[PDB]
Amino acid sequence: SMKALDELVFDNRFARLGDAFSTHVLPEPIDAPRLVVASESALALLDLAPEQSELPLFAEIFSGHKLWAEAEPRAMVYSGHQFGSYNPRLGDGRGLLLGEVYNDAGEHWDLHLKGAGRTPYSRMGDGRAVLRSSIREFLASEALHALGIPSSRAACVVSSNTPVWREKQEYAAMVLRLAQSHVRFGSLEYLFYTKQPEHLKTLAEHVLTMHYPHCQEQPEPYLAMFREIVERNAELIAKWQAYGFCHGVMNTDNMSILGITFDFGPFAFLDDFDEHFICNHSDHEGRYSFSNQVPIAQWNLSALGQALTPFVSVEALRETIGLFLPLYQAHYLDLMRRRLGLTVAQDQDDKLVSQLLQLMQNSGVDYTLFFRRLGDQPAAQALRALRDDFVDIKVFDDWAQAYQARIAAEENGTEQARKERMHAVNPLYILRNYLAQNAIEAAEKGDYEEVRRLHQVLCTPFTEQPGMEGYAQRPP
Ligand SMILES: Nc1ncnc2c1ncn2[C@@H]1O[C@H](COP(=O)(O)OP(=O)(O)NP(=O)(O)O)[C@@H](O)[C@H]1O
Ligand SMILES: [Ca+2]
Ligand SMILES: [Ca+2]
Ligand SMILES: [Ca+2]
Ligand SMILES: [Ca+2]
Ligand SMILES: [Cl-]
Ligand SMILES: [Mg+2]
Repeated sequence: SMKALDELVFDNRFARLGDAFSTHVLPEPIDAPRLVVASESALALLDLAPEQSELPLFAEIFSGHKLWAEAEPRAMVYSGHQFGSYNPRLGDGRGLLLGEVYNDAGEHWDLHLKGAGRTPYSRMGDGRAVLRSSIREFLASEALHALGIPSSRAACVVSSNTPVWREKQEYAAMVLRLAQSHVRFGSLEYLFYTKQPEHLKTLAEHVLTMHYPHCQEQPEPYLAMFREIVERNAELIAKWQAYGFCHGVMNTDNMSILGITFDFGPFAFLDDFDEHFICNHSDHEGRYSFSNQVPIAQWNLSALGQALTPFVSVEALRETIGLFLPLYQAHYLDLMRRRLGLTVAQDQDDKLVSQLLQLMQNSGVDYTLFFRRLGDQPAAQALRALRDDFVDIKVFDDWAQAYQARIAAEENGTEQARKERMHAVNPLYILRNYLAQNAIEAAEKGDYEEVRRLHQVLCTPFTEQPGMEGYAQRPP
C-alpha cells in the first residue's frame, strides 16, 4: 500500500562502496520551498501517493531542509569526454544521491536531488539549478517515460526564492531524479584513467551484480555485460531517432550505464523535421546534432570499452561495438514501420522511411503531427490532406503511392484497427519547447497550473483529451 514519508526503507548500497567512489555531502537548503509539480507514476516507484507530495515536509526534504536519518547523501566522482576532449575530473557538482529506497516490489531506486548545493566537485559553480532547468528536466523525464522511451524519472520540482544568477536574475529549484543507477560511462573512465584497478573492478562488479547479474555465470562476465549495454544503447538511440528527441550533450559522463536517457539540459523534441537540427546553442560544431546522435552513441560505447580493456581483449570489445549499428537499424526500422502502421518487415522498408525523411527535410513538416494525421484517416484520404505541406508535392505523391502499395503488400487489418495501432505509437501531444516555455513563464510568476496541466496531458500522449487541443498544435 501507499505509505508515509516516515515509512520509506533505505538501503544505501553505493554509499557502502566507500569514499573512493563518492563523498558524503549534505544539501544546502533553499528558502521558502513550494511544490511546483509532482509525478504520480514516479512517486509510485517509492510507494508514495500524490497526496504525500503536497505535504510541507515533502517540500522541505527535497529542497534541502530536512532528511531521514536513514539516508546518507553522497556526491559521486566521475570524469568524461566533453565534446570529444577528456576531462579528468568531473563528478556530482550540483546534485546528491540522498540514498536508495527499497520499495515493496523489492526494487532499489536512487533518490538524487539535483540542485542540492555545492560539493567537492562543483569547481566554480554555485551548485544550483534554476526553475526553468528543473521544470524542463521534470517534464521531459516523465514525458519520455510515458512515450515508452527509457529515461531517468522525475518525482517532483520544488521552487524557492533563493537568488541564482545565470544570464539574468533567476531562482533556485530542485528536481528529485529517480533511477536505478546514477553510474555513467564516465564513472568507469575515471577509475580507469586514474589507474585505480581495484576500485575500477569494484565498480564494474557493482554494476554487474546489481544490474546485469545474468552475465555473472558466463565465461567473460564483463564482456557479456558490455554486450548488454551496447544492446540497451542501440534500443535507446533507435527511440530517440524514431521520435525526434534531440539530447544536445551526449558527453560520456551523460551516458547512463543502464541505457536510459540521462541529464536533460538543452534538449528539444523536433517540431519541423530536420535531420541535422542542433538543439544546443553551445554545440558550435554540431557534434550532437540529431543525425550525429547515432555515430556519437557508438563513439561513446568505444570510450566505455576502453575502461574495460583491463578485463576484456580489444578484439572482443571492438567486435561487440560492431553490433551497435545493425541493432540500432533493426530497432529503428521496427519503430518506424509501426509509426507507419505496418506489421511485417519487407526488403525496401529502409528506402521507404529514408525517402519520407528527405521529403520532410526542407518542406517544413511537423514530424509528430505527420504520423498522427497519417493514421487518423485511411491512408488515401490522410495523404491527400498532407500533400500540401510538402514543397516537392509531386515527389511526395510518388512516396504516398509507394506507401499505399506497401500497405497493400501485407495484411493490414481494417481501417479502424489500423487507426488504433498507429495512434497507440504516434503521440498527439509531445513536449514542444514553446509549450514548456509557457509553463515556465507562468511558474516563474508563481502560477503552477500550466506546468501541472501540461504534465498531465503528456501522461497519456497517445489519447485525445477534451479541451486540450492547444497542446496538439504546431508551434505558433
Ligand atoms: N551550477 C553548477 N554548479 C556546480 N557544478 C555544476 C553546475 N552546473 C554543472 N556542473 C557540473 O559540471 C559538469 C557538467 O554538467 P552537466 O553535464 O550539465 O551535468 P548536470 O546537469 O550539472 N548534473 P547531471 O544531470 O547529474 O549530469 C558536471 O560535473 C556537473 O555536476
Ligand atoms: Ca546538464
Ligand atoms: Ca525535401
Ligand atoms: Ca510545410
Ligand atoms: Ca486486409
Ligand atoms: Cl541551472
Ligand atoms: Mg551531466
